Amino acid sequence: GLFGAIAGFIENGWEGMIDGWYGFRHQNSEGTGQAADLKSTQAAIDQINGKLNRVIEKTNEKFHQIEKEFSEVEGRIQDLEKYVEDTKIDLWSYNAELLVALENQHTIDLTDSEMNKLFEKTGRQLRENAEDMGNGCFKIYHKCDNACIESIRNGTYDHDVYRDEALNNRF
Amino acid sequence: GLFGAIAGFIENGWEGMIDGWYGFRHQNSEGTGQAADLKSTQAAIDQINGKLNRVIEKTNEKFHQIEKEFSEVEGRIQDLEKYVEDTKIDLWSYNAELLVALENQHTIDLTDSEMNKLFEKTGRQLRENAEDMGNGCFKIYHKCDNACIESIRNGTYDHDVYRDEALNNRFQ
Amino acid sequence: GLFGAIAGFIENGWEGMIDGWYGFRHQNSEGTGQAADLKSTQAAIDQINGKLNRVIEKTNEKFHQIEKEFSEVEGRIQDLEKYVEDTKIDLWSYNAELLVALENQHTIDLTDSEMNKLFEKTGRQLRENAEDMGNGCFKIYHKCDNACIESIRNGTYDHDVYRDEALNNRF
Amino acid sequence: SGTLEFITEGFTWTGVTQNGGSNACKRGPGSGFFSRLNWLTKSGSTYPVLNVTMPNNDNFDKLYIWGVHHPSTNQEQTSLYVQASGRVTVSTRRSQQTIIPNIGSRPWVRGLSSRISIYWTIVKPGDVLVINSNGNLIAPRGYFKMRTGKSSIMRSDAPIDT
Amino acid sequence: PNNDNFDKLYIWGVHHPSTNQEQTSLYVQASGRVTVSTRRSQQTIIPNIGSRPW
Amino acid sequence: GIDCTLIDALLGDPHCDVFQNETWDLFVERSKAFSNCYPYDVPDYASLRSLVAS
Ligand SMILES: *[C@@H]1O[C@H](CO)[C@@H](O[C@@H]2O[C@H](CO)[C@@H](O)[C@H](O)[C@H]2NC(C)=O)[C@H](O)[C@H]1NC(C)=O
Ligand SMILES: *[C@@H]1O[C@H](CO)[C@@H](O[C@@H]2O[C@H](CO)[C@@H](O)[C@H](O)[C@H]2NC(C)=O)[C@H](O)[C@H]1NC(C)=O
Ligand SMILES: *[C@@H]1O[C@H](CO)[C@@H](O)[C@H](O)[C@H]1NC(C)=O
Ligand SMILES: *[C@@H]1O[C@H](CO)[C@@H](O)[C@H](O)[C@H]1NC(C)=O
Ligand SMILES: *[C@@H]1O[C@H](CO)[C@@H](O)[C@H](O)[C@H]1NC(C)=O
Ligand SMILES: *[C@@H]1O[C@H](CO)[C@@H](O)[C@H](O)[C@H]1NC(C)=O
Repeated sequence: GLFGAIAGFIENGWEGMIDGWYGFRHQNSEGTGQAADLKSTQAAIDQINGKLNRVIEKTNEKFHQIEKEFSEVEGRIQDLEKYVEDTKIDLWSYNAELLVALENQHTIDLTDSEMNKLFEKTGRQLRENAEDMGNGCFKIYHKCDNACIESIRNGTYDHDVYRDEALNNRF
Repeated sequence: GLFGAIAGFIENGWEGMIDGWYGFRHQNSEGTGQAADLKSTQAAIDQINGKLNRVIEKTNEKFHQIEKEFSEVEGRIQDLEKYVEDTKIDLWSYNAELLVALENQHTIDLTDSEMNKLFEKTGRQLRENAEDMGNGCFKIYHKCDNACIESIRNGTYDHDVYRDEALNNRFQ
Repeated sequence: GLFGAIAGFIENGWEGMIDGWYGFRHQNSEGTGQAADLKSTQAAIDQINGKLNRVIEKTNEKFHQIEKEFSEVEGRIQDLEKYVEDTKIDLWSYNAELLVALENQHTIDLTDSEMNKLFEKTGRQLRENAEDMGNGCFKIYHKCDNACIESIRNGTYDHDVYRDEALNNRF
Repeated sequence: SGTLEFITEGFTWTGVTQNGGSNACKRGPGSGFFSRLNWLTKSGSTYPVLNVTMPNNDNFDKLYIWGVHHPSTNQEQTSLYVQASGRVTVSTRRSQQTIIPNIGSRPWVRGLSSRISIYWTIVKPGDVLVINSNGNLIAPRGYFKMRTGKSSIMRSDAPIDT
Repeated sequence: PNNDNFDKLYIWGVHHPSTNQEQTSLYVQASGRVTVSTRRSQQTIIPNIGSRPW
Repeated sequence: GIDCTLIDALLGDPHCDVFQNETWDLFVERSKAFSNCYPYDVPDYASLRSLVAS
């Protein structure tokens, strides 16, 4: 994708993440664990259902049309009925191909984006207290127990609390 | 948006920024202020005017066509005339819907992008003299008067001048 | 572009980079040199060829159709033959125009992205040993000979080896 | 259809002269006519009511090409066909065409003010052709085999090449 | 007359006899004609004598 | 076209003879148009109207 997170700096997906699309894995002094991130997952889900609902919205209703199969050779008028219909089908067929190509590219790109956005947000909370290891993981340079990790996941991590400790460890 | 700036890390827009699309707000020892960012505002504007002119470019000119209303039932030939036209209209109607859907997605993402691009440029000028507070604001770790802020806004900020002062404030 | 790398923080292209699309230029104690980055180069090329091949794939095959030129005025039936054909051409013409506008925008944004992705990857390897000068260049704050640069280029750079040296020089 | 394959059938035309020709349509040095059509005229002093049938016992569609002569004068009409007014009727089990010739001058073309009008009739397997005329019939000699497929036609002055 | 406020569809036909004998037997005239018209339209049909397939 | 259809002008219905030898890019037929000459029809009326208009 355009953002280089999914199928990029994040080396692979997690088959074990079955309760969210995006999330966190951690290791700390109390062990390791995993949790889905609801907001980013939900952001991706809401957009994809939105596009999908846009695509499957409102089929056309048609009633009396033209004959499209013929049991006799008739020449000029039939050629035109068949040409009009054949042409119509190729145009719609083209639209169908194009619509899904654009949508799928965009579906792929928007998910890469959400991944990239979650990653960037985590970096910003952490300020100077962590470093991006380049593989979608942050090395946190201070003691950071489960409540601390959870403080990161729920958006209340207070970087100032750990800054002295972390900087001493980094530098 | 794809970049996560507008309606993202920038928590909301500024109804008060009325002479530009993107810009700066600051607080320093001489007080506070606001300035439009000229380059980015113009970057966003030119693309939107560009796309728009492409969109409103060149209607087709048509003259003698077919009848599209009929006062008598005629059958096979009328059915075909009406079907061709109905078909044409549904196809164009589809194209019109798709064109604006695509443009608007693209218009939204490109504007998000310019915000993100402007933000990134600001970070880069500042080097080690500031930190991203994560909400589209930078904390600057040195005394930075109006001429200094303006030096940032006009792209002539010299990070080396303040680095000793700033690093001392950040890490000590 | 959307990413602001090509025609953005990268001030210009390199007319002299003739064996790749993206690459590195360096100056160190042993002089200066240049190398294409194959993974990013190949990434742009594969997407463009995939895309190109999708576009030039499978023309439709048509045989007996309708007359499209006429030597006599005939009125109603000819008007319809001419209107159907005229309509078809304008529709295809719109499709053709639209196809290239979207494709070209997309070709441009994806190449800009590859530039940005290569840059971010370089930043991540360097960790705390370099600073982004803002013009697509990194100032590396340690002695870094040709083998060291190449260690960056081939993705085996070991930031820990140089970290002590670099931080002292930075700070 | 993509082919001109033609199959002669043994029509019997009792009491008329066959193989009419014209110096407007020479074949070699003498008068002649279209190869696939059979210009019927009076025999002796009479032209009987023609009434002939040809069943389609094949399993493909047959294309029959036939015609109607429009003489330029009444003298001509009666000279050829005896009847003052002719008639051609060609039909199948689900189709029919009856054509009455129209006497009068059209613009002089290759020596002739007269004209032939060409019509076609397709007969499907299990159907049958019936032809009934008391004058002015330009008869078929047989039918063209009808195919379906990718064949077409184009107007061009571009040279062919290898 | 159509004194209603909707369109009326009339279905009618023309017989094509197989012989001159049949034509006159049925219709007396040696050649018939059928004309059905409205105030701005007309259809005139001349029947066609001859044998068709049984 | 006022009181005239293009076809009435073409044939030269007298109250339409004002339109003689006239030209147009767009001919406008009004719903109030009427014929006032010998009652007539045109087989393939629509085509004649079309080809003259064009
Ligand atoms: C065109 O093709 C037809 C069909 O193959 C030919 O008709 C054949 O003629 C031969 C010789 O008289 C007969 O023995 C066959 O019975 C015919 N075939 C069929 C299927 O009818 C005909 O000869 C060809 N025309 C010319 C002039 O070559
Ligand atoms: C009706 O008038 C036309 C036109 O004059 C006649 O056509 C001419 O026929 C003569 C005699 O063969 C030719 O030499 C001329 O070339 C024809 N003139 C033109 C202008 O085409 C036609 O003969 C007349 N029909 C009858 C039966 O009298
Ligand atoms: C985040 O998690 C911590 C630990 O459970 C909790 O104390 C804190 O209130 C949470 N933050 C918010 C506001 O949800
Ligand atoms: C940037 O702003 C300062 C303060 O107004 C001004 O003195 C300076 O000329 C500007 N830099 C440039 C080169 O425009
Ligand atoms: C990368 O380049 C360096 C210097 O040429 C070389 O020593 C090293 O072996 C390379 N790394 C790998 C694993 O290919
Ligand atoms: C003409 O021929 C057809 C076909 O054989 C036959 O059915 C019909 O009876 C004939 N008509 C007359 C009146 O002889």
